[PDB]
Amino acid sequence: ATVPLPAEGEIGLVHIGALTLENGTVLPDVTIAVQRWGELAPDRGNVVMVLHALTGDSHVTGPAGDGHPTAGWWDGVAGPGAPIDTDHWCAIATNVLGGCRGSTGPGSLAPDGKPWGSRFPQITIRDQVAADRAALAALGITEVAAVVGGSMGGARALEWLVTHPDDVRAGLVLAVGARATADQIGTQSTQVAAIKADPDWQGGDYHGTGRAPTEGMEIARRFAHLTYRGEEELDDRFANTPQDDEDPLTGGRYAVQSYLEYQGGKLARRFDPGTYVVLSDALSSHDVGRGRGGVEAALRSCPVPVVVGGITSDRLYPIRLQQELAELLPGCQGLDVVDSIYGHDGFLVETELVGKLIRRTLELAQRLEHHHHH
Amino acid sequence: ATVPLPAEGEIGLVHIGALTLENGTVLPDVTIAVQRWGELAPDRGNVVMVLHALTGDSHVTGPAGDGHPTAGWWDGVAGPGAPIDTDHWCAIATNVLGGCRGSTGPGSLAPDGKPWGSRFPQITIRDQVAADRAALAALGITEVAAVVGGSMGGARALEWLVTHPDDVRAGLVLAVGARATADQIGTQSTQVAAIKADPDWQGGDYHGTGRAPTEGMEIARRFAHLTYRGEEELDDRFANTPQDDEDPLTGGRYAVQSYLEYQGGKLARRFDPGTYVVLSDALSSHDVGRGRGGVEAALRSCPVPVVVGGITSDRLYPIRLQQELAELLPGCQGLDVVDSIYGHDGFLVETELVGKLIRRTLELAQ
Repeated sequence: ATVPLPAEGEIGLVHIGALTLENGTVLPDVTIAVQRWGELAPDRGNVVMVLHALTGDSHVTGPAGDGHPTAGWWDGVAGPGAPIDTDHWCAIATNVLGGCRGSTGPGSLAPDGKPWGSRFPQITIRDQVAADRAALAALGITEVAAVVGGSMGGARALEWLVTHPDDVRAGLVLAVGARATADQIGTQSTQVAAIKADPDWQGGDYHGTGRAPTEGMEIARRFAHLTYRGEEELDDRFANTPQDDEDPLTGGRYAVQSYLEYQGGKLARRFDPGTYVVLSDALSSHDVGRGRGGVEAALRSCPVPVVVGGITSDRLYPIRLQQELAELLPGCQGLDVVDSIYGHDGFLVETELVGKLIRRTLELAQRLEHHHHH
Repeated sequence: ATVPLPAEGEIGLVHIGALTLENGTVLPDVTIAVQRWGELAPDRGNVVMVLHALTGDSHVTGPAGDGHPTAGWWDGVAGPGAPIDTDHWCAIATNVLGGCRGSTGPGSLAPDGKPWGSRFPQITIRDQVAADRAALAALGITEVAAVVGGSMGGARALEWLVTHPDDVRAGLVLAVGARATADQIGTQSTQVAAIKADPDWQGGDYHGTGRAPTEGMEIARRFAHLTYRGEEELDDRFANTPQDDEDPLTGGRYAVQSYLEYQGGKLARRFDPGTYVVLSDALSSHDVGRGRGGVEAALRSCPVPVVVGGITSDRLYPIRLQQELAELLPGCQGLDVVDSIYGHDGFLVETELVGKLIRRTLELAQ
């Protein structure tokens, strides 16, 4: 029968069984990790699906501890009277398919008892939607009030809206495009190449060997982190200043260099290289128009009310992409600009501005749910 | 007598002896590779110094031939009636100090008979200007009519102008800033880290071992190439299209990915990883304000007539940097805006527009 939600804030492991993927590969025995905040309404009409980005997980909000290395990636967003007001909403977040924080990914054990590793299938954003839909269906949830996400989570949100418009009332699509761009695929494929160059990659079958391509993932993450920054803010913050008392003229580090090294290290302590590869390839696959007559036709026939957010200084998902989403989606009233110096990472750091987009999306979803009968 | 200029199109190797570098290290027995086009005037007053960028060399112009597997990196810029009209001007280009195409760099032999490798000193843009000036002096040339360069070549030109305003009549500073930015240092230092991560780096001492960190340099060059592109143009050219008949949904390549792999490979066939490291660190060192009371003081101090060019779509040296240079250099009449979709690589691709800015610069030199 249907499986119960985990206790508030705790990890629930939802076993959804075999999943047929977009490329025709069957992935057996999938598990999706779930966290939720807020009660499920008796009519199951109050679900807000919170969709994490590349290195995110199900830990949207709350402090570090009890298996979580840091505070939630959107800490503060869900709570009483918060942008996701848990007095009304049931905020659910999964660990994405391919992930390394409780869901089936390359580190997970294949039927042969060895990690998937190099055997892990190519997945798409659509596969990530399909796995989350199945996890919800196993929890007895067939309709969602809203999908919300930034970055890779915006790609997930947008595919969810386009693929299942009859089963979502509204969405927030923040800091993403309709499809991966040449520059996104370029950086993503080159980050992947930096991981695969690392001799400890062992063809993707390093899991359980005691060696891992952390060094190559640290290089990938340093390049990705630059794509996430606002150029002007980064120069205002570090300029060409040396790190502490080091002397770059005789081989010491610059402050921005030391910072990037620290970012690489932080990721290597919490995140799996193989997951980085799989999710980076799923981002390169992003294309809402595939099999749907292209991006313009796919977005123009999607009727879902949508808040489209774009960040002025974003270098990875530049604001022209969100202007295109806002023009093509008929349920978008106009682009909501996030006026920020913090680049793409504004989707995480501009808590007040992002929280206002979320609250607008959910006020809209509540009005539509009052008129939606199921 | 002076060291003779090489015959038009041939490489001359100019031995300048020891160089005291900015960090105090003395680099012994330096050789600078030189090429020139056009006659040196009887008064030695008609030299136009052409300053190459990160992966350039002395081969400014001319076809692929013996000793040059590809066309000049600024092919057509110098020649009869060309933007550097060699009927009137003597175009000279070095291989930069730290380079791998004839000049002393990491691959060159140290006094101890082994490649410099990990013993190669950290050099600055100012050290590159000092090496070029010493090579010109050995050839009997103590002043130049103009310095021209884009990118790292722009940093070399700017330091030349600010350091030696009495010894240059005009300059072109194209697609660079007054100092390295946090983003430039971030990508430069991470590109270097990709090379050093490669187990064939061998601490910098791979030269002559039969192994080289080409894989790490190919990674570094793929990321650098993206910094050189205009985002919109790159998406217009490749979008998310697959490479030929490959299927990215089952592990195939995208067209942009295949193109980047190709760019990496091309550099691996012609360029030394150790040179990449040394010159990337020289770029991170770039700061015309150092020891001069900061960038604004240093630029305001320089009275030389200067054409400052910036590319509207440049993602690596964004145009705010060239607006700063244009505002502060008193010899600059305004920012020359190169309205181009081709990003930073515009400094190489926009030959007609770059040629126009070179003609303006040589008008100021007269």
